[PDB]
Amino acid sequence: HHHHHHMVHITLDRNTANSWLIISKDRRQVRMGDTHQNVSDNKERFSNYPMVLGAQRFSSGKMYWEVDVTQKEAWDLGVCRDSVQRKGQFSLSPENGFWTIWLWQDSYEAGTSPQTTLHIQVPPCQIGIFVDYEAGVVSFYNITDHGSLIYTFSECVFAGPLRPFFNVGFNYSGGNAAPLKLCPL
Ligand SMILES: Cc1nc2[nH]c(C(C)C)cc(=O)n2n1
Ligand SMILES: Cc1nc2[nH]c(C(C)C)cc(=O)n2n1
Repeated sequence: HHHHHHMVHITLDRNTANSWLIISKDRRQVRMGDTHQNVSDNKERFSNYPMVLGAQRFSSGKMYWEVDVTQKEAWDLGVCRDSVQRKGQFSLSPENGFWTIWLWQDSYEAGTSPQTTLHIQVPPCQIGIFVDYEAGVVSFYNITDHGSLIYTFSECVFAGPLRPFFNVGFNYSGGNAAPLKLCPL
């Protein structure tokens, strides 16, 4: 790809975070805490899963950012509608307002309904996310493998403003404590 030059500075929105998440001072890293993080509840917080949104809202143009996933066992990344459900159980799908990929149990999958198997030869340590609002495209790139394409959602029906979307995953195994980190431009 050659999408780096639509690079945007993403920061995480504390107010949307699940109450067990710990967001760094610079709002560029997030990890799972070992307990509730002593915050009040609010209607924006994802209740059931270790999810958080970016602060930025996009309704036009081309946007690109990169996320470090080094030594994690489980995570979800992509974009979602500003109006996605926050409370209770739900699946990650375009019908529910999400355009995501994930790692789970040694397999990478795209969040279609039902999910799509991804074919990645070089396990990624950093993921690039490209959104073309006007074209209705969300694409995922393997920065560890010279920027190779992972997956493209096309004909997307955004139906509203978009926000960067993150899930650090649970840490039942003790092997998934590592943070998600927004990489420098
Ligand atoms: C399922 C569900 N969880 C909540 N939590 C709250 C606040 C206490 C944040 C309002 C609300 O309507 N719901 N609905
Ligand atoms: C949408 C979604 N569904 C789940 N389910 C679980 C476990 C209960 C399997 C963790 C998680 O992060 N998510 N995110």
